[PDB]
Amino acid sequence: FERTKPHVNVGTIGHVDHGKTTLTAAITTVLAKTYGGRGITINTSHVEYDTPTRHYAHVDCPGHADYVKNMITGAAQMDGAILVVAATDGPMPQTREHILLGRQVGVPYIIVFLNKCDMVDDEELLELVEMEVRELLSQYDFPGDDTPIVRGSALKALEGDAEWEAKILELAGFLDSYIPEPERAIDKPFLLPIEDVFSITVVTGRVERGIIKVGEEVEIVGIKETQKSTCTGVEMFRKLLDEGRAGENVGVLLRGIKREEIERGQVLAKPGTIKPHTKFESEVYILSKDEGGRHTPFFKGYRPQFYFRTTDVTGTIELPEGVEMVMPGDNIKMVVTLIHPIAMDDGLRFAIREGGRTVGAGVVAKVLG
Amino acid sequence: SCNCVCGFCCSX
Ligand SMILES: Nc1nc2c(ncn2[C@@H]2O[C@H](COP(=O)(O)OP(=O)(O)O)[C@@H](O)[C@H]2O)c(=O)[nH]1
Ligand SMILES: [Mg+2]
Repeated sequence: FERTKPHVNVGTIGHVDHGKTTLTAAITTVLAKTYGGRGITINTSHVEYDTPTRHYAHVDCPGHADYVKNMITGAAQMDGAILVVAATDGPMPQTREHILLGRQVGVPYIIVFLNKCDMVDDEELLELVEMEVRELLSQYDFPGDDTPIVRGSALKALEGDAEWEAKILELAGFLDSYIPEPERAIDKPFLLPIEDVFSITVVTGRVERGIIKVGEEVEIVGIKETQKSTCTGVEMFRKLLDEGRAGENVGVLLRGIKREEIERGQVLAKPGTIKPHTKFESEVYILSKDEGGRHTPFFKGYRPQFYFRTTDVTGTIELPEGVEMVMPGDNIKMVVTLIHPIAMDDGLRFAIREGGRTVGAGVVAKVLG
Repeated sequence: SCNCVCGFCCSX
């Protein structure tokens, strides 16, 4: 059964010292007792726990900087987040920044854990904090009014008090009931980032999403004008395949396409499912000097290289209103204009590079054209 | 194609 069981990626977000680590431990301990069991520096805490129906892979990060970095890069992948808010502080600057980051990076669900309720015996105070959380969530397009808010005490639950452990079970209940099963890679529209191209035209790469089948139509998206072709075959390790599946490195014979019609950065895709774009809004983290990043701020007019899947594409940037420069270590909303179009949807990751050096990482937030 | 144990390659 545990083999057939769905896997869900979750994580604790929220202001420093609000109880994310304590809650992460209270979740593992209560569920264990109740049911049983690139050049960027990634600082994380990974734990796994189970409910009768689901398997959860849970990420917790030490500092705010780790959340920014981990959420943007995709190291802290979340199908749903648990926003931890201490009743004693109420929402704080990182509570807001974590919700905003969650929106930009595409965290699709947020459940709230109103923490340190053992410290606050005031119903008016608790409703005031819930009110502020829901307004902050709605502000960032999350359904604030319909979001589950569990009132609890991660510490008292971690200390063994059953009345408070009952709140951890309530939170787990919402992980189960509120976060839907994530859409599997194999069920998403076919997508293959092109690595190598050969004449025999065979295009190779890892099938990122869906399935490619002999006889089906495919689109060559990115760089130049979109080309449609039919798949004439799929090969892997010299053995002919009937179809190519997500996660596999395969080769695809394309009918009537000549080697010169294929460029680097192009993708193979199910017709009409991905479009090329030169302009987009993104959330970007710029590496600190201590992470082997830039030493000085950059200004508008900075023309770095944007690495999308297989190739670098030159681009120009637009900074937010009232933002003159970007310091190493900063994370900002960046509007990018590339020289050649790239096939992209929201949630697409890229590296920002200067030569053969990663100076930043980003995620496409909004595709513009 | 062209591969055989773990890298990009192909045929068709
Ligand atoms: N009174 C009380 N203290 C808590 C609770 N949860 C966490 N703490 C305390 O709050 C502090 C910070 O908690 P921690 O989990 O490390 O916060 P994080 O920075 O969000 O991960 C520690 O001293 C915890 O013992 C709670 O429900 N009640
Ligand atoms: Mg912590």
